[PDB]
Amino acid sequence: TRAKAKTRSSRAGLQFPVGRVHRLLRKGNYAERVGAGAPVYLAAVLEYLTAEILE
DNA sequence: GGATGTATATATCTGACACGTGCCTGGAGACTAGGAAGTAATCCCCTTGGCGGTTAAAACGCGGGGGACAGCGCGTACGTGCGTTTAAGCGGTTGCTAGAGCTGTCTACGACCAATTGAGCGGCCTCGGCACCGGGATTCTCCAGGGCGGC
Repeated sequence: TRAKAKTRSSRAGLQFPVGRVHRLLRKGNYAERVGAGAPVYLAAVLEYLTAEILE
């Protein structure tokens, strides 16, 4: 009985994809392990910088 | 006749070679899975050598004046030197704490795998808005009749 799946971006209240950023961090040869909050934080920072330049 | 310059020998200092030891990290051997090489098909972009026509950019010439450069004067601000001060540099005290290193335990967090499903990509239908065509309302130019003048 799986629950209703929701995205990690909606959990973090973001528009940038947390899962895509996590996959690019895991396959980008940056470290052996990637923490859970690191793609959330990096997606938030990227979304903020995009918001500043777009405004 | 006395003391000085110089040569050879002996003890000591110092960098380098080899011996010893730990240990831990690289190498040898075996197994396995998947990354990448190779193959075939399809489709679109790039190459080389041409042609035609438009047209705006490039090239050329010439006059002239603005700006780069040289020279000169001048005055000020920086170099130079000396005497004095001062603070850097070294050595030293005295405790406490931060941090590297090592060892040990444990637990939460992230890798991994299977099933699922819902967000991303493409096309299709519809609406908002812009545009094409038909019909009604308003204003401008014109042709003809009436009256007056001349022989």
